[PDB]
Amino acid sequence: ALTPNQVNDELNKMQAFIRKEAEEKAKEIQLKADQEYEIEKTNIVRNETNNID
Amino acid sequence: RLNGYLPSTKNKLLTPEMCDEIRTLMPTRIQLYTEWNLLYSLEQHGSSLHSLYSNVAPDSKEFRRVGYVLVIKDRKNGIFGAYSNEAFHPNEHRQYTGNGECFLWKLDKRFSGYPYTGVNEFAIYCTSEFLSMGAGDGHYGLLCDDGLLHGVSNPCQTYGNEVLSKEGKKFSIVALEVWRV
Amino acid sequence: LYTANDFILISLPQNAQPVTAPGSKTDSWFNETLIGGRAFVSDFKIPEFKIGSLDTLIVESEELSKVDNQIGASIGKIIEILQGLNETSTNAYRTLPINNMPVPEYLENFQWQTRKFKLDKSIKDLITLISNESSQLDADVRATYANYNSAKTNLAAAERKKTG
Amino acid sequence: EQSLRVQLVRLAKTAYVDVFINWFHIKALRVYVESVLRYGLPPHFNIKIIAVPPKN
Repeated sequence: ALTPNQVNDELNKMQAFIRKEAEEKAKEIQLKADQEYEIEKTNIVRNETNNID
Repeated sequence: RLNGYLPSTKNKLLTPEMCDEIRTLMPTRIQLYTEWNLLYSLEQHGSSLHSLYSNVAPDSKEFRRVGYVLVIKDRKNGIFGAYSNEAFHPNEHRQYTGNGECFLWKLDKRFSGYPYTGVNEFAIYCTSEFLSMGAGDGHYGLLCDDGLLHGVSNPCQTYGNEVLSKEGKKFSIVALEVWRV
Repeated sequence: LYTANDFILISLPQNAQPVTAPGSKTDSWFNETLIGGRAFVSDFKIPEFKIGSLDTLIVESEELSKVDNQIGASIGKIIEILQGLNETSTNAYRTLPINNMPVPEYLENFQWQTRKFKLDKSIKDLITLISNESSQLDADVRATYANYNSAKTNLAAAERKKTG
Repeated sequence: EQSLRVQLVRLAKTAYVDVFINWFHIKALRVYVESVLRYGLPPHFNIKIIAVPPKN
């Protein structure tokens, strides 16, 4: 069991990469949600207020 | 136990009592050295957001432990603002650049505050079109236009703050000052 | 007699058992088979820091040792200034209660400061920023100490001009 | 000589707080990295502190 040790090390590493990128993506996209739908609501309420005026 | 200012012969500035009151709430090692600097203003630096960002150069080499204070007066003299530890400047959409120690406040002759909570880290954001504080469901906790004319404030999970502006949902700007410490 | 209060940081695997005392849990070794109960058992909570890269882990460890030496020397100078300038008693009370509570209770109840340091960052940027903050605090304290040295020398000169 | 003494007192105490915090943080990172190097894949380390006061 000489190669399995490094194989499992590379495992640990790649699971770490896929996880870390998954959570950073999740936060990225929830923050992007907040950003995008809030800016959209602001712009649409603005262009509705001007239209009603 | 005292603070100083550096304005230049303009109509409206900030009061020393207000700065003494606000000095209560911020990270230690910052309240100790007390010489506030007027980094930008609305009266004697125009009314352009780009001018604001250019004036506030993220020059943190001399002191990366520097507090940034934004004070804004709403339409009907309702003063409020927030405290930030990082200079404002447009960034890539990757992440909010902000330490989990900022806070908001509603000042008056009646101080209040809303320290950062660990629920999340939202809308500590900075871009060429707007500059808003904590947010979440519903619009941002604080917001200033590209043109510095209207603003929005609402409760958020990042701070659990109340509504700061006298005109809650949206309002207009009449004077803005920025301070560095 | 010097009533020292020092601390040793030890980490062991989950299946750590004493072969010298087989069948006895580690906790008991620290409770009854200890050196006599002089020490108190306390655990250190370590948040699951994300590993940057094992390839750079050796260089990371050596630079870690370097920065640890630097910060230790800086705190040594800090305590020297504190004791010498009558800021704290020389014989004892070298430490102070952080959060107005004793360091021995802090270390046992130690927790990672999530407010300032975020666990989402890699090892490299975290070590960079901690080294930067340590440098800034060291420079500020050294400058202030030099300023107070100048102040006391000014007072000494003022005394000298009075006499003679 | 009075004022600067008090200001130095205050800055020195806040430094002894924050620098010490960073010192323990650095040692925490040290123990974590050493355990990672010497041990295997999963973190299940029992990090304990034992204080031996008398000359031991």
